[PDB]
Amino acid sequence: SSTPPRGVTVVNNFDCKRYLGTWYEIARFDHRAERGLEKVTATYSLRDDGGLNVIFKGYNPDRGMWQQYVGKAYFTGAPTRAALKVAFFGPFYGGYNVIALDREYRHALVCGPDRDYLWINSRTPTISDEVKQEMLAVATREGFDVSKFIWVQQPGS
Repeated sequence: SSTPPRGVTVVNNFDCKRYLGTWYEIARFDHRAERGLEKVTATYSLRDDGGLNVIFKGYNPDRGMWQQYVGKAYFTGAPTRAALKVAFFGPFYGGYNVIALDREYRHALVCGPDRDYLWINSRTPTISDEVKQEMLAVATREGFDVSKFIWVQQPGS
C-alpha cells in the first residue's frame, strides 16, 4: 500500500515547501469516507522530523456537520521524490503520491496505492475547463478510469 501503483510517474524533483498550505479537492474517486462531502480541503505543514502534517476537512450537507481527519505523511525515499506513506484511516489509504504538478505548484494529480484512488486538487476552489482536460489526459495515459471522477461541490461550481 506504501508503494505507488505499478507504472505511474511520481514527481521526481519535488520541493515540499512549495506544496504547503491549502489545496481544494476538485475531483475524487469516491469511497466511504469522502461520499457526499462538499468544500473538501487538505492543509499541509512541514514537521521537524521531515514529515508533513495533513489536515483533511469536508462538509456533509445532509446532517450539516464538518468531518475532519489529522494525519502525518512521510517520504518513503528521498524528499525530492513525491511518494509518501500515510496512515490507513478515513481518506488516507496508506500511500500518497503526486503524479503530476505544474511548475507553479497550483494544480496536482494525486493517487493512492492503486488505480481505485485518484484526486485532482487546486490552490483555487475552481479550475479552468482546460486544466481539467490536461489533468484527465494524464490520468487516462497512466491507466486510471476518468469516468470514476466525482466533481466536488466548491464555491463557484
